[PDB]
Amino acid sequence: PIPGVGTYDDFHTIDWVREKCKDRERHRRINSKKKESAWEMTKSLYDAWSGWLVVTLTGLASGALAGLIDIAADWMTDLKEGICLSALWYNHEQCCWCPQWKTWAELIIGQAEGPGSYIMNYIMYIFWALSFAFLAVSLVKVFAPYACGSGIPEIKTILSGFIIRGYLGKWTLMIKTITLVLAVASGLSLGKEGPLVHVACCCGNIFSYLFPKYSTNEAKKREVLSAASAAGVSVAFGAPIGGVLFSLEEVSYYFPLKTLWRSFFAALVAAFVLRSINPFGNSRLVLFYVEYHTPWYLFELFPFILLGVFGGLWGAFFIRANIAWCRRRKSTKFGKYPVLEVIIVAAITAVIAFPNPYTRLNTSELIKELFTDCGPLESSSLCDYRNDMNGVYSAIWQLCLALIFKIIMTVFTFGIKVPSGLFIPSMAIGAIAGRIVGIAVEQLAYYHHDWFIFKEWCEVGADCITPGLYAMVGAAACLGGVTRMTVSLVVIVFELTGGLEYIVPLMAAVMTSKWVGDAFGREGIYEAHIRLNGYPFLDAKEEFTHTTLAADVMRPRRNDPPLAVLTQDNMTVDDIENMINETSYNGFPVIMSKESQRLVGFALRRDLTIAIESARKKQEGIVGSSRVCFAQHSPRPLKLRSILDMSPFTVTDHTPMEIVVDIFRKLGLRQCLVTHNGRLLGIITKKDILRHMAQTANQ
Amino acid sequence: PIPGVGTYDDFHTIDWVREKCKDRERHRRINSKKKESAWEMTKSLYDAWSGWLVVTLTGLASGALAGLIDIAADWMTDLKEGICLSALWYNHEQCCWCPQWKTWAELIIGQAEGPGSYIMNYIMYIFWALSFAFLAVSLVKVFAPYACGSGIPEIKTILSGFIIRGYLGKWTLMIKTITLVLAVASGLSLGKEGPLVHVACCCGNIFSYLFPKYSTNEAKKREVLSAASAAGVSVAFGAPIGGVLFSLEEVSYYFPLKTLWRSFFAALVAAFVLRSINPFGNSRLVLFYVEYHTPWYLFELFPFILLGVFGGLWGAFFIRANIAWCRRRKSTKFGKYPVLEVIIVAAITAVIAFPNPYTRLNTSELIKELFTDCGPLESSSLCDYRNDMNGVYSAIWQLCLALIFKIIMTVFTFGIKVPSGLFIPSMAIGAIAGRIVGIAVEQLAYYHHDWFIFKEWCEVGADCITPGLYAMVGAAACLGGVTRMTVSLVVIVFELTGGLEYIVPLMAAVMTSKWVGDAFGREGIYEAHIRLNGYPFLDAKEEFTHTTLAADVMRPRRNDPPLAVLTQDNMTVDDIENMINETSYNGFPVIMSKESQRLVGFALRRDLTIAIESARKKQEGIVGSSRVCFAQHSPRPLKLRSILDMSPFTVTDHTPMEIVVDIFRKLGLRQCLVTHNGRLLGIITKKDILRHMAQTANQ
Ligand SMILES: CC(C)CCC[C@@H](C)[C@H]1CC[C@H]2[C@@H]3CC=C4C[C@@H](O)CC[C@]4(C)[C@H]3CC[C@]12C
Ligand SMILES: CC(C)CCC[C@@H](C)[C@H]1CC[C@H]2[C@@H]3CC=C4C[C@@H](O)CC[C@]4(C)[C@H]3CC[C@]12C
Ligand SMILES: CC(C)CCC[C@@H](C)[C@H]1CC[C@H]2[C@@H]3CC=C4C[C@@H](O)CC[C@]4(C)[C@H]3CC[C@]12C
Ligand SMILES: CC(C)CCC[C@@H](C)[C@H]1CC[C@H]2[C@@H]3CC=C4C[C@@H](O)CC[C@]4(C)[C@H]3CC[C@]12C
Ligand SMILES: [Cl-]
Ligand SMILES: [Cl-]
Ligand SMILES: [Cl-]
Ligand SMILES: [Cl-]
Repeated sequence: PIPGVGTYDDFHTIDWVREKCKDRERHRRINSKKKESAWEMTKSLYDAWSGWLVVTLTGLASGALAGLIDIAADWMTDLKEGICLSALWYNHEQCCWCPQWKTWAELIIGQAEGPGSYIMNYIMYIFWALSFAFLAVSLVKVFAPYACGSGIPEIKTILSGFIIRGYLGKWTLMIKTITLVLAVASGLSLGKEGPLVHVACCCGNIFSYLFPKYSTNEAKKREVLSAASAAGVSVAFGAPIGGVLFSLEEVSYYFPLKTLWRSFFAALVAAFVLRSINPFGNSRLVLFYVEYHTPWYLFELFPFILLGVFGGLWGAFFIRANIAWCRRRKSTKFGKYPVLEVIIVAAITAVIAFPNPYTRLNTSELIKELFTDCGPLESSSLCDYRNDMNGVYSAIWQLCLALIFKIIMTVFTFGIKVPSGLFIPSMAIGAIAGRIVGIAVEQLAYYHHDWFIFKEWCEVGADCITPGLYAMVGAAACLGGVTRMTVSLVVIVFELTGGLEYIVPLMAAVMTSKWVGDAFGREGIYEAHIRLNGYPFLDAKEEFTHTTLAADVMRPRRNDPPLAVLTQDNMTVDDIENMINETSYNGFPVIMSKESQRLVGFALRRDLTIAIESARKKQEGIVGSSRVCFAQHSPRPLKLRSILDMSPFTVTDHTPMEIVVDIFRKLGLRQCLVTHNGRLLGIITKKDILRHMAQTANQ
Repeated sequence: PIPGVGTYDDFHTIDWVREKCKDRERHRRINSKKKESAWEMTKSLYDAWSGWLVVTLTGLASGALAGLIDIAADWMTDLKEGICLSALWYNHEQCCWCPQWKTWAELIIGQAEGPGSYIMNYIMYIFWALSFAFLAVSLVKVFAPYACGSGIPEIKTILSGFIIRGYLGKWTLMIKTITLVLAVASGLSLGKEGPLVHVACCCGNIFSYLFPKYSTNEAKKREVLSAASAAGVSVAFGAPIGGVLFSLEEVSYYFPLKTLWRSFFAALVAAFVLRSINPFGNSRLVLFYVEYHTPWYLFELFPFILLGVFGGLWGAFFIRANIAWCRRRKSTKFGKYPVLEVIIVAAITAVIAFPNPYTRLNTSELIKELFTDCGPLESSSLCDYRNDMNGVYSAIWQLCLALIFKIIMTVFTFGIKVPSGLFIPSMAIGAIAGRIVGIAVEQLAYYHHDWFIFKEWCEVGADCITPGLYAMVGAAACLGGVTRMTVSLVVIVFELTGGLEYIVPLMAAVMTSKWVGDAFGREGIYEAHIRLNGYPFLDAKEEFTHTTLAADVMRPRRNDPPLAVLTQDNMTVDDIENMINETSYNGFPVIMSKESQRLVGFALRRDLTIAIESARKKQEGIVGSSRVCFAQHSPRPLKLRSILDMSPFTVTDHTPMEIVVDIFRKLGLRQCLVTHNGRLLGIITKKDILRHMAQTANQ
């Protein structure tokens, strides 16, 4: 057809059936081309390998970017505490891997220990946090506004067919890559693991621009984006299987069979890239590499389930809190000052985090410490009480304070105009809760070994209880409660920790949290953010009442004027242009005759206008007076049959709306023409269905 | 409607849309019921938990049955070599865990070592193999003919909507459980891992009857069956994640999001049940628990890729060979003697297996030995050469003979009328090939360490090459080549071996095999067997030519007589009964009037006859003369509007058949009514689509 036909405007959903049709047509054209010449055969071979090439490129880019982001974030976070003068590039761990590393008090005051030294370290920590937060927020605001947030909700919307031009562009990729490091260094209650999914998706789109097959077709690009998201999760947690599971379960609306293996290969490639730079570019959580000698016991499930509950409860709170706060940001005036809000939040976070050791420590390092088990070699404060008796109260008090601080700050941190992730904060909260619960259980076992359960399961005076396992279970429970992921979450946690023996516990806790979350609402944080942003997302959970019928959702209805229709013949180009300008319809039905109202096809408004303009430019005399004939082949009438869709999806008025919604979800229909007695009556658009579902939810 | 309405006959596909509609109606009824009484609330709570209960029951039963089958198979297989008189229940390993265990030569001849002892052991081995094979085949033939084969192809067909009454019944479960042990003990080239999926599916189907929700609805039962298949794979390989991946990728036509977590929970429950009885009921492959000290090196990929190629090639051969042989069994007279064929095949297998040590050893134990690495503690013959220099030729010769014997015997073993699995033979062939390749690579490294690759990657005089990893890679490659599974296979292998370091190699090899297999055909062994059996399976790969249109596939066509249709009114019950008897159509369209040909609905033949008979019994005077009115409410006309489907799926004649196939696959439509100019013209049934695809394939 005319060039530009089939293209989609910004902020508009795609029609998956049409995309598959163009993909099939292009495949047929290439199949016929091969026989023509050997160069055509080579081009077809390249096209067949285009999927492998694009997924490999996306995985390589995701791994490299994840490594660079990890290294830069670690160095910048260590920069707050001090500086390694001997090796400026080296961070605190590398500097001491110490006299070379000097705290800011040593740099300025000259005294490593003292009230003035502590005060100066406090001010410098706050100043560095503020500087990093301000730089991040300014960079997002100036260059790439889309770089803010995790991006998982927008990726979910896009993979459902939605289009957000510039979200996965080069500008967003670069700005998000820099701002993730800046925000993580700032000490805000956020993580970079989730946003790596968006980073990988941006890389995948950029590489898809290279291959004509994926660039031309939106559905193919969305499969590439699903593979990219799998690779992003893999690099985030070193969980390629977990990444594939997340892609299938969370972000991929449609997950064909081949896309599974493509995503797995991309994730493995990205993980291998990270491993090649190991351990420089691998987060210490990704390199947890720790095991618990004592196998988990059946009675320990009861605490784990409890943790599960807590997780769910916390999620039920967080989804209710953050959303509300976010809604206020969208409704109140404080959302008009993103830079000021970010700076203030960073200031409060640093101010309350510096006094407490756990909060001051970087969140990923705190999660690592909590997951690590206690032992004679370990000198962590958490184990001090175990060394003292076998102060527990002081450690528990500090851990509870850190838990409360993290819980309160994550609500006000998620949603701000900087790249923020919820995975790391949720894992930290759950890990602190699990560490507290495990410490309590160990103390109960040691003090009350006379109990038959403790005596039978654990030998008298034996450290059967491992706080690290409890912390891992709590982190998984909190993540399940907030995100509502069930299997992908468990596999990701297992791959991050490497402990298969603890698969059964984790799952259990996760499920409990999920169920508890479902008690207060079946919508996850990502889904809630999708709804808050107003994106056109249709989900399987959403459903219509049985009484609802297609006639109810028909666009023309009663109050609205008669729906715009196009006669096949006897219509001028000026008439089509006037109809295009008058109405904002995604497309117009085309009928045999005005009186007959017999559906002939459905011509997209964009395609109609593009074809009319291209014909005007190509052929002289088309001043709008010439007629347009949608039928198959002086006036020189314009032919618009090519743009016309000859087999639009048709449903009856008496059809239940549940079947219509199922058709829309399975086939990804942009619109469906409701016809009565063989004649056109109305159109039900995905926008209309989404509007009706939103109205039902608001009720 | 009338009782029995909506039920499906045997060997008939189900309509997923209708199943979902009845599920929604039942859910609405229960939702309204809860408010009526507290007992209704408790019933609704039970119904909501019915999925968890059914999946838990399926997992428990699958784990218990897998453990029992493993124990019985191990004991029976050891029975062939000899007997433990001191403890008859104990097998060879348990007896020596030796003087207590006595070979049949000791029992009869009285001499443990001697030419007569070897001869007698040979005869007793053959006799036990024949006895077990005869008992297995007779048990399948007499009680449960469906117990034969792996059952994965039939489960694939069933999960696509097909109905095979009795396949998942109690008789099949019991007979298959006994016959799997009998066949595995017989020494035939088959495994019990794959068939365990069918066992789990039978357990799930049996348990579904307890819960009304799953028993009443076929689609719900099929989700339970998907969870059951995941649990079966989990027990087979101790790979719950691999089990879920297999369920999603191989057997589940539709995999809703909730079914993912349900399958994961069922698999974990079954694996935990196996672990509780550990190590008695766990196959030694499931308890491989072995690691390779030397990490895999990049150059070792080149052998692995080579192994991949071999795998694919072997698969391409096997699918072409076995199918052909299987086809001969269906076409020739030797398929009329299943007992004789089974006995003869067992005789040849035992005769050629006894002389060679690897073949005589049980296939699972041979796979374990091949996967295990060589070391000073190990006394295996495979490592003898390594001890001698560091006879290799003798070990390689024996391994090659075992490879050829297994490859030839698996072709004639798969498809016989006994429970047989392809997973274990495929892994055995691949493991033997990988062990040979790894031995060759190690010998090259030791002899030619001067090579820059070997010297750089491996220190001079260092055993960097690990034959166990090569054997694992070869097993994965062969399994990928024959089954064509990509991600589930890799995850299953990883969980079976427990080595996450070797995910990248495995995948690589698997990929190569798949690609190589795709060079000789894109249909796997299960798909090829589905096609051979003639089951009505529609796959995404199958597609129609662009020129094909709905009118081409319309049932009435030209030569065929006018399609049967039912007038809404003015028709007698005798007329409907006569139409039912005359035609074998799944259902009849109902129209406003004969002349108008305006589609009103679609009434299933089964529903029509059931409603007519039930009305005749319920109401007197219905002797066939009374008229039937399909319209909404002395003659006392019968009302058949309830059975009538008021919103049948309708498509246009000029529609491309590719869109029709996509609609059928996504929505699982039993039939689609092709209407032209608002009037009914024909029907395209899933049977018609499958027939057209089969015709295209035959060409
Ligand atoms: C267009 C995009 C996909 C290209 C991205 C290429 C990236 C992944 C490349 C560029 C430079 C590469 C690195 C260059 C050097 C080394 C040192 C070597 O001992 C291990 C691999 C390692 C660490 C490479 C890893 C992969 C790497 C980071
Ligand atoms: C926002 C981020 C990217 C900016 C990072 C810049 C950092 C590394 C810069 C900014 C200010 C710098 C310090 C400024 C002054 C001095 C005193 C000198 O005698 C030693 C180096 C030292 C202590 C510098 C170390 C590096 C430093 C901390
Ligand atoms: C209706 C179906 C699902 C019920 C199946 C129940 C099965 C799974 C039950 C019945 C008997 C049970 C066993 C009974 C005793 C023991 C010993 C204990 O130290 C470990 C668990 C173990 C080994 C149990 C495992 C589970 C088991 C095998
Ligand atoms: C098909 C399968 C299930 C049948 C299993 C039955 C097996 C275990 C039976 C059949 C024949 C039996 C043997 C027959 C005779 C004797 C001699 C006696 O002095 C010791 C026991 C011994 C050696 C028996 C051991 C058990 C035995 C091997
Ligand atoms: Cl994160
Ligand atoms: Cl996130
Ligand atoms: Cl098997
Ligand atoms: Cl099998």
